[PDB]
Amino acid sequence: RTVKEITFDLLRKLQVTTVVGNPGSTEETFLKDFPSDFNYVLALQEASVVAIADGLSQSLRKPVIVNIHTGAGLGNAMGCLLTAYQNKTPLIITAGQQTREMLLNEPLLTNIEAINMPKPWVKWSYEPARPEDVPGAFMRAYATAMQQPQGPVFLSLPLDDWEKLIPEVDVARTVSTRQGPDPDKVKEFAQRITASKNPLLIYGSDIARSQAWSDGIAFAERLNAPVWAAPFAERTPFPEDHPLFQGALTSGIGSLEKQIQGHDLIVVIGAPVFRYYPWIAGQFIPEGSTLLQVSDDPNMTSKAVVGDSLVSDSKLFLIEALKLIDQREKNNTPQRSPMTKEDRTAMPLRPHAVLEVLKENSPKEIVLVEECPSIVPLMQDVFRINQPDTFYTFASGGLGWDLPAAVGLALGEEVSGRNRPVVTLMGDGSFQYSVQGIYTGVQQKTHVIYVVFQNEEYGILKQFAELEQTPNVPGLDLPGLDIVAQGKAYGAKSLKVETLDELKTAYLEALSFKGTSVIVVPITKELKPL
Amino acid sequence: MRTVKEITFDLLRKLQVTTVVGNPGSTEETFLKDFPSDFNYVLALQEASVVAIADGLSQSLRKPVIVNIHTGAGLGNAMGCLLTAYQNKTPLIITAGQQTREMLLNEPLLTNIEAINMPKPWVKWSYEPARPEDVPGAFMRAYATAMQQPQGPVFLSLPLDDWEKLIPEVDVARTVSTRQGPDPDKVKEFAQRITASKNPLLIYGSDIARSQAWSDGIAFAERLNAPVWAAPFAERTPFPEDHPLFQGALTSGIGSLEKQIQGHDLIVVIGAPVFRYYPWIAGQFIPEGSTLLQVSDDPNMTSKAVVGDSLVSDSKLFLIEALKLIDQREKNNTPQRSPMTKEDRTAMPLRPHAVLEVLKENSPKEIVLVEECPSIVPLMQDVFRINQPDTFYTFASGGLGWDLPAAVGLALGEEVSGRNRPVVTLMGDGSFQYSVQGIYTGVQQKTHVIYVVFQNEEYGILKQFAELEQTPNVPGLDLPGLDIVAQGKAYGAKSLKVETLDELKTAYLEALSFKGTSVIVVPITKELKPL
Amino acid sequence: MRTVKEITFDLLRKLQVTTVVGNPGSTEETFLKDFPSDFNYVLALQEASVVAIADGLSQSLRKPVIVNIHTGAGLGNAMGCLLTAYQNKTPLIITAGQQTREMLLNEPLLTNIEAINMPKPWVKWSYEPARPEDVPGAFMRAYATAMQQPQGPVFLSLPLDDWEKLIPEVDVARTVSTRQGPDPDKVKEFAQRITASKNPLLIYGSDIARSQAWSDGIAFAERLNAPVWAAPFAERTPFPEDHPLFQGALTSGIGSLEKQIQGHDLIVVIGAPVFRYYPWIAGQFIPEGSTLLQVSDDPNMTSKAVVGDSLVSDSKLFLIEALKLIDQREKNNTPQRSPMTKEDRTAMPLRPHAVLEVLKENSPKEIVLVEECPSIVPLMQDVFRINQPDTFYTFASGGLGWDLPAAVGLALGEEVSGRNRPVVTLMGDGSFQYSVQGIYTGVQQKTHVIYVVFQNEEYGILKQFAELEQTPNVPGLDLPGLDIVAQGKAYGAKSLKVETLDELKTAYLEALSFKGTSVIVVPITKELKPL
Ligand SMILES: Cc1ncc(C[n+]2csc(CCOP(=O)(O)OP(=O)(O)O)c2C)c(N)n1
Ligand SMILES: Cc1ncc(C[n+]2csc(CCOP(=O)(O)OP(=O)(O)O)c2C)c(N)n1
Ligand SMILES: Cc1ncc(C[n+]2csc(CCOP(=O)(O)OP(=O)(O)O)c2C)c(N)n1
Ligand SMILES: [Mg+2]
Ligand SMILES: [Mg+2]
Ligand SMILES: [Mg+2]
Repeated sequence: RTVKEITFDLLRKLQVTTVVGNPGSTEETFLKDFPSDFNYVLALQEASVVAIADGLSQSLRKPVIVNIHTGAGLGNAMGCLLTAYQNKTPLIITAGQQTREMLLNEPLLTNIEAINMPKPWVKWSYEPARPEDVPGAFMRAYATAMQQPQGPVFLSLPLDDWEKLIPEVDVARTVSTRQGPDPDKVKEFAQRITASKNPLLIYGSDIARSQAWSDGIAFAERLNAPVWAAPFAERTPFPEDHPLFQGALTSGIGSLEKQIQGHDLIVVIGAPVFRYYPWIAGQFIPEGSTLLQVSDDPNMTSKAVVGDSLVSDSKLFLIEALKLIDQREKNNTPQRSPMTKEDRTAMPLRPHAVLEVLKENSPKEIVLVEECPSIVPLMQDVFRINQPDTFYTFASGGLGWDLPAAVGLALGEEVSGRNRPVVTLMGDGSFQYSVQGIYTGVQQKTHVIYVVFQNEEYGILKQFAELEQTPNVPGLDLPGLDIVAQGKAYGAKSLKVETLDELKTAYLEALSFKGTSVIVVPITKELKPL
Repeated sequence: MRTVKEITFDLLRKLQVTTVVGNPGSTEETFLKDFPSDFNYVLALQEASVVAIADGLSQSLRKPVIVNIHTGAGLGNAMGCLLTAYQNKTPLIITAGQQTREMLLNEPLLTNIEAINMPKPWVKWSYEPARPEDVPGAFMRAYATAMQQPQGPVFLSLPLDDWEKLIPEVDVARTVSTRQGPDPDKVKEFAQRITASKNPLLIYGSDIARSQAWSDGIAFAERLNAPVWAAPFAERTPFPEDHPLFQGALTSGIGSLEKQIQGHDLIVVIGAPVFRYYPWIAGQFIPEGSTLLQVSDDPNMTSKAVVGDSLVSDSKLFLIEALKLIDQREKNNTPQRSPMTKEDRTAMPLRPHAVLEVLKENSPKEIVLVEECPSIVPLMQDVFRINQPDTFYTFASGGLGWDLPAAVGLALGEEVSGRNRPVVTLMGDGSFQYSVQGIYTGVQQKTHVIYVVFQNEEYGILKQFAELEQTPNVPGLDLPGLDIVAQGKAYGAKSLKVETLDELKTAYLEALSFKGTSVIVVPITKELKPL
Repeated sequence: MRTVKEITFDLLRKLQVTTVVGNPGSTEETFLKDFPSDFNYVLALQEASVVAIADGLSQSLRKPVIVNIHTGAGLGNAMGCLLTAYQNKTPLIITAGQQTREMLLNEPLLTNIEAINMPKPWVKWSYEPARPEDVPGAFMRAYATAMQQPQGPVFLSLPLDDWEKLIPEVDVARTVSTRQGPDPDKVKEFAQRITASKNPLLIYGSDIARSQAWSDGIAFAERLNAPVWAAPFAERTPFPEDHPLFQGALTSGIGSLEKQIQGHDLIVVIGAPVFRYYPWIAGQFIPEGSTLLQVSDDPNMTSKAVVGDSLVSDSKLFLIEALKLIDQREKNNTPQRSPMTKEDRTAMPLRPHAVLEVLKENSPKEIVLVEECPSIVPLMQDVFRINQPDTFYTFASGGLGWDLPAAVGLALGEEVSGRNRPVVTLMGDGSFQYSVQGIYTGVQQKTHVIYVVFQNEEYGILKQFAELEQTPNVPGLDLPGLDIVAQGKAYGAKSLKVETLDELKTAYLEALSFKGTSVIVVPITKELKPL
């Protein structure tokens, strides 16, 4: 049979039957007579292609294939590829390559030294040494991506390989997708925890990926210790209305340290130590304290700022550790403050008020995605996430990921059949990076609701300039954008609301409309402290 | 505040990494200034030997050893042995001096240009610290990266001017795990497959040696009463070779290995690649109708296996968990391997099997055995049936020039542990040349290492390959005119050539009684057995 | 159709690249099968020597030489000498066998994993052909890439199964330029600066040697009547060293070089980096008030210069064009360098300047001189004043282990050209060890090479550095217990130790009369002059 026929059969066996792509000449032999039992999802630009695939893969917990056009396409996708790598998403990135007949002399659209282009943001990058190896290379790509710590891989595929007649090969294999902790280390860590007087827990997003939500609750309740979310936790690791939950840690060395004072043992599960952002002088952890870290990614433990670490799937660790820790009595761990109420009469509208209007009109069953940097602490006050697989944002800080990722997550809602609407809180600046993603939402009829907070500026960059005392930075203002027209351009239901009652009406309408909507909300240019 | 150097050496003390194997240069002198008396510096004359000595020592001690070499020039000379350290999974911390930051931008003589890219793809991590302040922390990250499973070498490029800088005293010391266990769901799945199988066959690889799973591998095999084979090119003995269940070492062609494992429905590979093939011999990966399970501690190995269902795990952790889920089987007439054959000792020129027999029958119970004499491997496997852990060592990579210096490192390890076994090293005459300078370190350190050189005046195994693969008239396969006795003398070793098996016995016993480095040259037949 | 092998060898004939220096392995046997009689295969015992021999030969012939080594293991052993070939700008075609495409995907033993990345950053191009059909074309692209200015090595990874494939007969042979000239606008600008200067000073580097610009450099200097200095660490003589205008070799510190060139308003550097510094010596790049012009054939060199206005050009092409635009100047009392000093020959232990004088006064008019004895360089520069092109050679990189085997390659070149000059090689005892195996190739090929080993039982220049840079108590600087005579004997060379200057004279004259490889060991004082 042909390389193509055999390869698609392998993909059926692996149950990887979705291809998100933006086509080109070098991909046509792969896509020829695309089979009806596979799904091809078009996006208009490659950053959106990857991010859509990422959102879908996160939802389904299995690989999705990306198919993009040689070097030019891979290049457009590199920002979102970095983000997929940091999200630990097992994407199989494929790009067509010029025909082996001409490759040596590098004609137009040759992906020159292809394997080196996506470095350092893939687990493996490869261009098969012959057509006969293509199916085997897909199996190796799957195997590589799916073993812990999961992540994206890249295959460069010469266009002439697909039509080659080869004898059937049986390359299908299976692999493990988790590894457990060294039992000596679990005992060591448990001894430390048992001996501590006032432990504090910091949970990160490995807990979300590994489906350890309930195990994380059991562990925290066993200790009756305060729980914080690690700084810049991309996915909710702990129920945010639980009495033990304190909030999300700030992201400066000194600021985080101040937040965790008063505890002798700092126990970090499923997170880097630590995902800092601004520079704030200080000590990593309080004087007199010590720290333990669990991550499923040897890279994270290898570069931690402090502590004793072990490498483990978060769920397997939490299960093992639970067996060794005895129940502790209530210890008046504080309860976080109730949500505040913003002035809804202020004009221009204040973002906390906007968030409150969305929240009070939301069904329990939504997916919430966020890429609106300046309002994050306000969102954290208002949307207290209390279910798993509900909140998603990037692990990387790379703008242009969330808009298309929301479409991918919505596609996942249809595959699972759960069909929650995906409510996506977007900054006006962030909205621009991968604005083309809206088209895929409309064409695929995904239920996605974009709420755009229009302050006509890159707000968080002004918050930074304030904190770090860097005045007169250019390019921070965004006058003259018509975001409603942006929604209209790609066929979304799109409107601007000028009052909170209009917002409630537009939002309820969007919740009732099985399709993609854009709701633009003008807000104050004023900014809270970073 | 203290100097970068003082803080770094204090970290190394805390980490218990206090041996540096090196070949010095100008860019390393600021690192080596006032080298402290509680550390050991081991000089070797060329950088391939530097890395291999460190590799051998690190394998012996099961902790990192520091390599200190001279910028890009030194790193370059070391790259073959670094590839081998990577495939051995040895947690070496490779350091090379770099030109001073005062000049780096304009790349004066002996700048290691794009230093982080030079050792790729053969390190787990490569780095040049962004400031002197980061040097101690970079050593900690280097240690952490190297010591987490799957273990392996890392590289730091260190500008010479950093060492004398006064920097804030920051505590960078951390600890890490060095093992990861299996997914319990996968252990259950694998145990179910094993329990249901009619006639399972076990293939053990060297993860078992590194992870100290020797006894657990025996327990597992005895629980199943299944035949055990060593994986092809297993660098370190994974199973006692005189155990009734042990069948031998698998050959390294696809079709040849397949034929050896026929008659078994389930193939269970623990601690090995699937598979470390070498010659091209067409066939099927496993017998028609069979299926395969694989356990490796290295996700790279499982990701590229030719066949099977795999999981990633430390070998010891897997064997312990799996034992819990499998029931004892009755003896099932698993065959016993043939006794060692007896070569014709009357034949001249001397035959290597007889040479090996003479060494074996005169060896003490406790030796370390190292081998890099490719054409005699099957003969060695017949004669030296290794029945203790941490006894046999060779390269994982096939890169000649590793074993001669690695033997010195293993010997240094015997002195550190205090066990003090002699290291007997079986060397081909061609192989001996690649890193011949390593002998000097053996002599200078007074390591008890005995090199037995099998002199057939040829690259024998390449002629074996030329036959199997039908490539006549290949040049450069003959090695006339080498005086290997003189090579030993050149570096100060006890050195002599023996012409009879009685002379060999006398020389070998003498070398065993001499606490130092010896070379015994044995002329053998140029005739070669089949691959 | 014909086999990939037949077509490739036919291309190599057309390109006139018919020498292969190699160390064979299984993955190269299909390439070397039925090696043709009109090509020459030169065996060396270790891959650092393989590359350096090829480098020396390629420098002699001014065309590529093929290196054939064994997958990642062989390439690894060669990386230090490959770095050096790159900095020498030698157009070597480095080839390594790769595992068969039948198994490559699953990476069996001796796979060169990510082969194209291993030799980075030390090749102009690295490639593994996408199919057997592309192999001949890949050799053509390899040749083209290597031979275009700035010349340098390239790497091909060649799967063993490609060679026997029948492929369409396609004509892939092409030709390329090997030189590029200067922007005429920049020549005019530079000429104007030179003409306007009051007291210009010339610094010449080794591009002049490679580009055969010897006479053009003399014409240019005589036109200006300006003092000429050799750039620091000039690997090959750029100007006749007994010419009245020649001042000497510049020192290699920023502040020391600056002091040497004081008193001149315009510094004109032709065919050199600006500058190849080594020790850190603080100061200004050029004297206050002066300005600098630079010509190099390598855009990398001009891109990273510490100072000046530069242009990229072949040295010969620039010198020819510039000569046209500059007027003759009158003699301006440019000083004449001091005559060679005369060392005390009565002193014992023997002093290296006296040893050098004895070699010089007994040397024939036509020799090739190679040097890798770091501590004696200034003494050599005083004694051996090179006054002919293509006579003196050393490394551009400072990587020890290059010169010993490179001497063999230079000797092979003397036989190819037919000129047959003896190659006299001045070696330190430490330096001698790195690639000692190279001697074997000299002996086996019967090259006329005379190694004079300066034995001070130490890494002398590292002690000089420890003094200048105040790093006491550095370990590994002493080299007791080496029998270098035995090293020569080991590889079949004429070998002896001399204890007096009269014995040295006798041994040296004998080696000059013996068409083969000799080693002469000369014990010298351990005392060391200042850097
Ligand atoms: C691809 C990419 N480009 C630039 C940035 C830098 N960046 C971080 S926040 C930010 C401004 C976001 O502005 P907006 O989306 O309008 O949200 P706001 O802060 O105003 O609420 C920018 C440009 C980035 N993180 N990623
Ligand atoms: C660094 C390196 N260069 C070349 C090879 C290829 N090679 C494999 S076996 C071999 C010959 C070994 O000869 P010898 O040590 O004399 O052993 P014999 O086969 O004669 O017993 C060679 C050159 C290699 N494996 N590694
Ligand atoms: C491959 C390599 N390793 C180490 C060095 C560092 N190095 C420079 S000079 C030198 C000593 C040379 O000693 P020797 O050849 O005996 O000459 P001497 O200085 O005693 O005259 C060393 C080890 C180097 N330049 N290249
Ligand atoms: Mg904004
Ligand atoms: Mg041999
Ligand atoms: Mg010396």
